[PDB]
Amino acid sequence: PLKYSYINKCSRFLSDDRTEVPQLVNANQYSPCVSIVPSTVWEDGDYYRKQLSPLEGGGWLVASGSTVAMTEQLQMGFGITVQYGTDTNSVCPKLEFA
Amino acid sequence: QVYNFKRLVFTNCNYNLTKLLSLFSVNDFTCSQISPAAIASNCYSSLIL
Amino acid sequence: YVDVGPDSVKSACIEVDIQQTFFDKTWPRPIDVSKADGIIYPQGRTYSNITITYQGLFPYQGDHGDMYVYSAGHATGTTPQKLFVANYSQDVKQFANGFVVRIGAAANSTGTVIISPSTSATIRKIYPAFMLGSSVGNFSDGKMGRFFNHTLVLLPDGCGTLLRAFYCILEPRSGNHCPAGNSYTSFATYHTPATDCSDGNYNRNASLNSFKEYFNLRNCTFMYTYNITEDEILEWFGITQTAQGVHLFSSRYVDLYGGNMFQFATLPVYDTIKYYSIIPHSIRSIQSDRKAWAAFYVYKLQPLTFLLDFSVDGYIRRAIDCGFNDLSQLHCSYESFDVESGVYSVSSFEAKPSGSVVEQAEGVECDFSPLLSGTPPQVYNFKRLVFTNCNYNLTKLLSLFSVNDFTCSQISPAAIASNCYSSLILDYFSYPLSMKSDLSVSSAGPISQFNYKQSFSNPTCLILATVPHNLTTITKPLKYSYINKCSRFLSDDRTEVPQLVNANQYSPCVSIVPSTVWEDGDYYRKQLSPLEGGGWLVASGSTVAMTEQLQMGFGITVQYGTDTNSVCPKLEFANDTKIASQLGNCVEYSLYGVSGRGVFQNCTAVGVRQQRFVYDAYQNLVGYYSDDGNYYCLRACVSVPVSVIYDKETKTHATLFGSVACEHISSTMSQYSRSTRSMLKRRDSTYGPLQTPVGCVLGLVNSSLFVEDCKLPLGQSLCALPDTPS
Repeated sequence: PLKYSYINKCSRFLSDDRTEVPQLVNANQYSPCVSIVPSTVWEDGDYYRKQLSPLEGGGWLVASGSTVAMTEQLQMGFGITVQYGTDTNSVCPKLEFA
Repeated sequence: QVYNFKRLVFTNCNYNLTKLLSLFSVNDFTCSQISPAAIASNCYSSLIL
Repeated sequence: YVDVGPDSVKSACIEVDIQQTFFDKTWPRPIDVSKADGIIYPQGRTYSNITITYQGLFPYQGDHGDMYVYSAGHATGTTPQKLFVANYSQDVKQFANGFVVRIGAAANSTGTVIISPSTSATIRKIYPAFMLGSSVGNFSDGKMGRFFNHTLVLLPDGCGTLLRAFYCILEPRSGNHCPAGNSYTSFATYHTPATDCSDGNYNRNASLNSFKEYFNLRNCTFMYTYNITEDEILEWFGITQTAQGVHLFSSRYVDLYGGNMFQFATLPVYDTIKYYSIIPHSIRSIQSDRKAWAAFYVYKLQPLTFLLDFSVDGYIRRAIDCGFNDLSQLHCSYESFDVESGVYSVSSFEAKPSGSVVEQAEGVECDFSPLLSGTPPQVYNFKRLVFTNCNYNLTKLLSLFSVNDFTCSQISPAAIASNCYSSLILDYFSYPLSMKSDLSVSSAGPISQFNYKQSFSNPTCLILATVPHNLTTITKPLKYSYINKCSRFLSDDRTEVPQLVNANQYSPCVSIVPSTVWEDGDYYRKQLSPLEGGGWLVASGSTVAMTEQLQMGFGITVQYGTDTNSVCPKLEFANDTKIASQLGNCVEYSLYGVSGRGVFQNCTAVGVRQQRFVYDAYQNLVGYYSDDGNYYCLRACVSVPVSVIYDKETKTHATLFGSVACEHISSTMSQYSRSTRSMLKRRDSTYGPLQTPVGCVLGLVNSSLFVEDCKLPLGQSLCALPDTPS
């Protein structure tokens, strides 16, 4: 990546300009704020906004982010989850039945 | 980026995760609610990465 | 990306006319839960003929569904004509944990054409088309239902034997009657039987190509297809979504006759669906060859639990929605479809909510009265009032002057009045309207240069206004004045350094200039001490003639607390219903942070007075002294216990509301204890409440007979009787 980046804020402003609604990410779901945030954060502490649709009652989407310097070797992470079942268990370790 | 995740759903297929382990140096391995050996040996309705 | 094939070459489309008044029909189809209608089979397991409880997503038993009817388009003579369709493209719904549908329920029967219904054509099964996605919005002509980024498309192609699924980005077309064009009305799709579906060559791409005529495919990431065969029998289909992706269900592959749904397929897309719509479609057949189409239904899934009557072949043949009525609740408590006769308790009515009652300290106000008397200061001499922790109404404050300039920076002028802040600060001074061109934080004028400035670190405002003839305590300066120079001569008596006024601060030159400037162009000088580095303070000023009514200017700044915003525009029920007290039913409340739901009443007073909250040994709020000096008592809110009478021989029932008495009992309740009260209306639609010594009942009848043992005795001498033998 040109820089490693992350969103360090995700909330929506209330339409009355006095309060704000936080938006923590839901498990196994993209944060709603991704719709406004750029594929990378151009500068540390950048923030973005989008007006909410009238179907949402108005107010503004808000998000902000931060970056980390690129490194000699790429660094990455993984998340693993599994799902239990009975006759749906077709994912398996390679097997030998000899 | 941390808000852009790629996902792979795995069904109907066979695996050997140690082949994947050879491809990277692991600097952090932690599994919740399951031993790491077991998750490698367990068979599942799905595997998600 | 996926090889969907080429874009149709023409940008042109067939015009879509909305004919929606033709499609109003009343043909409801409530779920027959005892036939297992709409039941999705459990995942991955099967069972014996033993009845078991189960939890999963299912439709409510009482839902009649949403109905949609597909129809032929306009045609005349021997040829096609511009389309006549329903307004279904605008029906966006929020997604709500999936849905199920009925297809072919009206097969092997007759109806009408709908769009030209006088022909009375027979009706046949048709497969539905749908669009799903994470966002919706306006089309460029303001039309409803445009979707964004990638969406699901569920489209049958040609005859009902071919089905396709897509995940792609739609692109609008600029052609006549198409989505980027300004001749667009609404999106629709079509099929043409004249060349489509030949018996030696079914047209596999037919409906997709008519879809392509309104939207270009771009960036497509999935396509799938399925094989179906024709069958006039009714089918069930549906959708769910999980973190493993979207799943598809049908009764067709496994249970053609019983109708139980099974998970036919799954999809790789796990992107959240927030919205749902149905795509309108039409037949392009010749006017005398048109055929009417069968009714189609939609029901939404819910997190319910059910009894399921498995067959020895594992099909669910019967089911009980536990929450649909209290008889169904009784069945779920015994896990069976045949509960023994008896009198049984059922859950109580919750009573009902009522609007809130709140009491808190009032009269905050904000010291703003100094502005109404004496002579206001010259603009360089402006006076400031700081306000924290207090209540205000600036729009009331500003009705004391006619405002000839209401502007602000980094806040709208309306918003600063309604916004709460950690502090509110007001500056005021006399100011002629003739100088108004020079009053801005950005102004080039001498007022911004030397007299008054506001920081750009806080929202600020500037107000010009004049005094009403009824503010006689306000008085005016002999002339309006301002400083038009402020600099210090450098100690070498040739170099000079200007002193522009500091934000939110008096100019240094105010120390030499008189409280008013006696004449235009007056100037003053002050020698400076060696501690100052020497030099001379120098300043000058200018004036404007006094006027019939005083003219004034104001400055406002605010600080928003991160969590310290104690200054707010609180009003004492201005423009409000006045919920200081209600007397009243079960109104929810907040008394200085004490809260709950309950009823207050005007009763005697017990001590100790001024403790406000009266409690019992269990710390229950017994009652309350209000700020009106009256003691009210709090009784919370009574609920209504209910029990039912179940006669297993006749398979009928009746209900006892007991102690509630028939004075609160009515044909319908606004309480409530269960999903429906229609279980009693089965007979109660023709009867009123019956008050008894034990308590009000429904469906009981006054027979005044004498019976030794009715088995279903209600206690006392008030036993009810079952009907006679068949």
